[PDB]
Amino acid sequence: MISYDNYVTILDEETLKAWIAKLEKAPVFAFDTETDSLDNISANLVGLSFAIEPGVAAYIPVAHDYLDAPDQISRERALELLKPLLEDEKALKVGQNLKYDRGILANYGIELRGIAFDTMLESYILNSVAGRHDMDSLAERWLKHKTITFEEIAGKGKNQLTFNQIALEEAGRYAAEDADVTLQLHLKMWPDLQKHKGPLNVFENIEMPLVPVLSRIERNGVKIDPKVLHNHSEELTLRLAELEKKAHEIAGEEFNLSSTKQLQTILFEKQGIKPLKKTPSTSEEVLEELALDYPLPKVILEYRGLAKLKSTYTDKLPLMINPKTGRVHTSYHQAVTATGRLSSTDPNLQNIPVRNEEGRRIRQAFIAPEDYVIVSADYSQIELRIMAHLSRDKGLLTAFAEGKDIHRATAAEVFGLPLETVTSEQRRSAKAINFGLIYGMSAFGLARQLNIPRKEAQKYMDLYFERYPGVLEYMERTRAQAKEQGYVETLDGRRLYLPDIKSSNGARRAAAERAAINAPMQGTAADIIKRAMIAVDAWLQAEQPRVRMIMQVHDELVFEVHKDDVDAVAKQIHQLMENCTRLDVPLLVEVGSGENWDQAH
Ligand SMILES: [Zn+2]
Ligand SMILES: [Zn+2]
Ligand SMILES: [Zn+2]
Ligand SMILES: [Zn+2]
Repeated sequence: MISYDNYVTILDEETLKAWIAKLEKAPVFAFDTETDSLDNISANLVGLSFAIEPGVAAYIPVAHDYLDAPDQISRERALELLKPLLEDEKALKVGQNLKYDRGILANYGIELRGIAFDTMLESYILNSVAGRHDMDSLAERWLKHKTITFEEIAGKGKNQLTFNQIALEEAGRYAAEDADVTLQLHLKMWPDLQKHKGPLNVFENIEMPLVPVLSRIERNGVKIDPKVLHNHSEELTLRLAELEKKAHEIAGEEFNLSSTKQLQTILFEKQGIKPLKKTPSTSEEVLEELALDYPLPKVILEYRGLAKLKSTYTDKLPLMINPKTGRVHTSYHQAVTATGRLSSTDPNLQNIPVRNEEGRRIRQAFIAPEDYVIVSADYSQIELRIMAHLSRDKGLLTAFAEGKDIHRATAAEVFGLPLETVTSEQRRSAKAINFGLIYGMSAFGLARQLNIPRKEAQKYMDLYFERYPGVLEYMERTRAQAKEQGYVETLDGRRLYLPDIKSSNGARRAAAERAAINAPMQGTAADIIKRAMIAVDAWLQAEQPRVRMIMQVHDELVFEVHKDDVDAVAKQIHQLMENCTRLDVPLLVEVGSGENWDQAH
């Protein structure tokens, strides 16, 4: 194991000062904080750990307060001695998920600068899909060393200990090992991150600079009106009771709204075709098929939809209000998606229905504080613009070039008719293709979304490829380079490794190919969105305007802008986002404002 002999436990200033001096001259050093909580805004710093060299690390406990805890350097004294080093941009730090530590120090008025390396992001850029990018998985994968787990020193369940309760030396082993391991992981990973300029560029100019901006976004939080969320809940309880009555009324007797059990014996037993509807789902939905004429399945649909949304947002959100800030602080995960896109949880802002009335009501509960307004800056169909560029198709490119609706423009070409006369059915068909292309969907899968027969979908696709040849070429060239080199890249060099590309397996290899076409567009959107965040944050930081970047969901950045600054600020956000990112993709940023996220959205 790791004993109390491996790492020093700093209990006196003199020794801390000695270490600080060595740290000032180290080329890089692993830094890490221990706290009494995962909640960043309310966590108290319990200790700090540093690693100057592999095997040379220390734990500085400052707030262990269990029964008879030995004297420790006070948190304040330790922080005033460490502050210059932490605030020195020239002092390069390495750490596992530094976003977290930057916030903790910020709880003490300390601005963690020199956030050079994050082993989590190191691991993520090298290969996003290689596995989990947490330190335990990292240590094992790269160093064949199994780190002391948090559960090993803290325990489990409700009776788990918070860091300040753990014995100094136990805390020390765990803490100092993390710092040590982090530095080693960096030393193994950093050299590798250089074998390829692409990943290197992404890591250096996209992922790393994003670290403190995510911290800032998460910590700013978002204002949610619990009252509105509650009224919506009550009302929803009423709509569910009514919708259930409407179901019982359409048929006879009572029943749960559970298919393949209660519905089959009702829906098809009163005429309809035997197969149910898998809640497999976004391809086969016999419930909404019947919905265009049959009334019952349509209400079972709307019932369940509201049922999920209520327990998930209406009921959960108010419970997420942080007592300290009175705001909701979402958790962004920077090293989770295969494509490089930021994901979000507690709450998962992306799963809030976009085109739906209830989802719209959810957003209304995201409000701007007094004298501020919510401002939504969105990249209009960036993934489709990226494809226009990646496919070098004069047609699409010109469509975006002259501000025409690419879905109507696409339909006007596929079906061959004036742009003014393209009907809604045509536009919806062209749209299904356009968005079907990004996800690399097969002609049969396109038919499943448009309700047209197979080969009619194919007829639409061949016509598309004929009118938009460069799209097929891009698609063929990407599936090609995916097999040849086992991965695809984004414009910035971000890589998605496709291990099942030459799978010899049917669907598994098919998925790898879909992923091959998709990732370059999704990944590029991801990079751009990240570059805009860094760009906008830099301006926020440098110019200190009356604005807070509060969210990032899908392809939009949401802020709180002071009501009297809305115009100047919107002109400025808009320029940063579409002129200070990639100058190659034809970008457009839709900026909107309102009293809440829905109005600005
Ligand atoms: Zn940490
Ligand atoms: Zn740690
Ligand atoms: Zn998109
Ligand atoms: Zn513009």
